[PDB]
Amino acid sequence: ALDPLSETKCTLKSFTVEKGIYQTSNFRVQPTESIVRFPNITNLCPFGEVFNATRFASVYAWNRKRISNCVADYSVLYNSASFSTFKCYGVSPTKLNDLCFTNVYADSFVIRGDEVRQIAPGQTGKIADYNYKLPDDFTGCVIAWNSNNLDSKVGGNYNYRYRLFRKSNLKPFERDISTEIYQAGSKPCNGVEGFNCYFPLQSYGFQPTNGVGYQPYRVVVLSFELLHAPATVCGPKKSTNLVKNKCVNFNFNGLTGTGVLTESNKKFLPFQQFGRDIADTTDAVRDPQTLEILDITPCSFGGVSVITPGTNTSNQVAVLYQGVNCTEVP
Amino acid sequence: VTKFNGLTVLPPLLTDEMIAQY
Amino acid sequence: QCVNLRTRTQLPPAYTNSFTRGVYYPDKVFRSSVLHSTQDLFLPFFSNVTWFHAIHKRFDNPVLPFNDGVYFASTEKSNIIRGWIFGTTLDSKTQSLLIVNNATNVVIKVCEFQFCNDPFLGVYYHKNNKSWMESGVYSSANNCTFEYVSQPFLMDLEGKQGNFKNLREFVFKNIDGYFKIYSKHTPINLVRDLPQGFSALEPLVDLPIGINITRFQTLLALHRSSSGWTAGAAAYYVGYLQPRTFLLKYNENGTITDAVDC
Repeated sequence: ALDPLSETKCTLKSFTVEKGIYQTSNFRVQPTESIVRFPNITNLCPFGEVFNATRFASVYAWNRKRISNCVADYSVLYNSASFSTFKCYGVSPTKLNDLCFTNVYADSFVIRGDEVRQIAPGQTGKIADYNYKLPDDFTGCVIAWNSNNLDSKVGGNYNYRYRLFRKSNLKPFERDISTEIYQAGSKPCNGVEGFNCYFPLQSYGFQPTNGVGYQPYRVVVLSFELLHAPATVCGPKKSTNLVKNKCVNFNFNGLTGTGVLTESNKKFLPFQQFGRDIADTTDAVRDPQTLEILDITPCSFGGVSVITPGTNTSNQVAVLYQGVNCTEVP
Repeated sequence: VTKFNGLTVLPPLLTDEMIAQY
Repeated sequence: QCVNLRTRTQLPPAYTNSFTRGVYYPDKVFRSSVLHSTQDLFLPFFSNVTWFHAIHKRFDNPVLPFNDGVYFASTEKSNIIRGWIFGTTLDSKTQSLLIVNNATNVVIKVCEFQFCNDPFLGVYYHKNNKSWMESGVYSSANNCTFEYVSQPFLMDLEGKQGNFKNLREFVFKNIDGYFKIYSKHTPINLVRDLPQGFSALEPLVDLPIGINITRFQTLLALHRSSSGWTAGAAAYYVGYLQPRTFLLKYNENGTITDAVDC
């Protein structure tokens, strides 16, 4: 790796080189930058309807919003810095920003502050056993919010209730609004208060002077579904600027290559993205942001030849870069 | 009388001008 | 909504011939002065298509299978045929497709619609503010996922005369859970049922539905003033795709010029 004369000796495996021309290695211009191009991030998804909502409901009358065919922006949700608890299992939300799933569900309810442990699979008690439960394979990420100045009212917010009892253990993701009566013994209730029959519905005592276990806490569950249908919702991505006349790396939506980008005199149809040659090689690509086609030309490469006389006479050599322009050698 | 993946074409030693002189 | 129509007559399946039409762009790759071959679902050359014809007391709307793909050519002037519907058993037990247009947009809704026995697109409210607007093939819709809003179109409804000077070709294919729609509008001087020439089809609609399709149905426009509805004429052809092998010639601009069956 010191002399082109000595590089010839490492290929011929000898200490004496006679007169002639020899090929030693190859020349290749290394890429400098990496161009990442992608289409726009339009057709945004209405995430403010469940996160920045004004209206809400109880723990048993929770609504359901369908999220599909949109872009899932989770960057502002992870760095929100305006919410109480953000804990979830296994999959961290900092790498979920560049993934794609099938369906996304988001709920809306307000629970007590001391009942925050009940929204978990395998938990028993008041809310998980009588109102609403989650299955064991829940891989989503929950999110809560304190609403001491939003949903609180003086005197008491008796417009919303929460169940204290139920007949048996409910199936996960159940939307039960009805008002069945709990029976304990062999005495039937017959829809009226009697022996061994307790009223499950208990009204809320939401007050601005309430404790930590009696304050309204807006908690939203968020679940992720992987189905055999093809994925429709995805995360966002960021592109860079466009560099011309340089052998760089290509990162398009469905193409990856290496070469330079110059102006093309061709005409493309609006029902096609890129073009190809007769030997299945790409030569022209369209920018997904602005409607302009760019030619794909590979940067220069070629073999290296060493012209030298015999070593018994002198030691001066000549280096010939075959097919390479010497504006690009230094 | 009528590339990309590491293919190159080397030019001959004698051009068409020097063949016509012979 | 269970009784049949007053103008529901059946027709025996007469046949005709399709000379050269039924080719499209197989991919989104630009080519220039090449001769490329491909192996996809195409229409065979010099084959037959089921020629149907309705008048303004015959409601020619049969139920046909959708095993591989059906080529359409809805050549009409007063635009009686509105759109098409697909399904498996034509009930609410499974999901079904619905494509209709109402002179300001094309409407694509896939839900568990409860159709009639013989469904039809009913038009009412002919008192004021007409503008040839659409004003029911379904009764209910619940537990569904996808809905689409595409680029609008233009319409007219008044009666024309003479020969046919317009072509409206369509072909559908259900592979990889997707739905592809190809179309082409060309003027003609037609003294037959199908013209002669060569024109390519361009992709417009792409939906990632993921449904199975076995049968289909065709929707027409019917006025009145589930039986008392005045029907119109129809002229459409039904073909079938087969896994053939085709050649494709490109020009210097990038358009298909000729094709050769193998």
